[PDB]
Amino acid sequence: AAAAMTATRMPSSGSSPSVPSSIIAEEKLLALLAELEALSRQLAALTQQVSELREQQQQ
Amino acid sequence: LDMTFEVDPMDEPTLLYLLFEVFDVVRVHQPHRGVIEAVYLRTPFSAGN
Repeated sequence: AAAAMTATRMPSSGSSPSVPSSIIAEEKLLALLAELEALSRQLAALTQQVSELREQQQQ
Repeated sequence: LDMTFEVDPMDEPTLLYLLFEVFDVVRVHQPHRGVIEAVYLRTPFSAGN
């Protein structure tokens, strides 16, 4: 009634960026698709000359 | 006129100061050397009759 009455008396907000580091970029990209063919070409050339041992030993 | 006020209780004796705003005007007439006749009207709340 008196004394104190003179003054006065959720779910999901879904953030995303959190506490990780900063990020950067560059545009000098992508030789790498050539080596996948270099590697599998030269791999064949190994077997090709293993065959050239065998095809001369068989003579 | 009836009026009521609600106030924070003060724990000591205090006073409501209430001003009823009215005109409180005087007109001063000086008809002869050394004579001052001043006429007062406060309205409403006039003092007289």
